[PDB]
Amino acid sequence: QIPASEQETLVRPKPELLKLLKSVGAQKDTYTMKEVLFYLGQYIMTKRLYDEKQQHIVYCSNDLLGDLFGVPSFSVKEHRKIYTMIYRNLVVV
Ligand SMILES: Cc1cccc(-c2nc(C(=O)O)c(-c3cccc(Cl)c3)n2-c2cc(Cl)ccc2C)c1
Repeated sequence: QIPASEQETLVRPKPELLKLLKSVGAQKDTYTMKEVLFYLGQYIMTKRLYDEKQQHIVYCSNDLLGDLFGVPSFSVKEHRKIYTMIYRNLVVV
């Protein structure tokens, strides 16, 4: 969906995103957009933030993810919206 070169962007997470990344096994200061996404996805799976019936819907209010994204819920299919929500929380290198 999102172009591969955008997927390959080297990025440095701001402290709060780094913190969520590191609670799901992350061990570095510098990441590609791809690695950020994997780890955020692992967070969502571990914490079971998805709707049982419609599993592409995520609920993230009163949660670190909520703090980062600025929305209470979203569909995981709207990639451009997710990328926009991610970009707020990092520095492109
Ligand atoms: C319910 C749940 C748990 C874990 C991952 C996902 C899930 N399913 C898909 C998908 O595309 O089908 C995606 C996805 C993949 C590539 C880019 C973007 Cl922006 C999102 N994700 C996904 C969603 C978020 Cl918010 C963060 C990371 C991933 C990997 C959904």
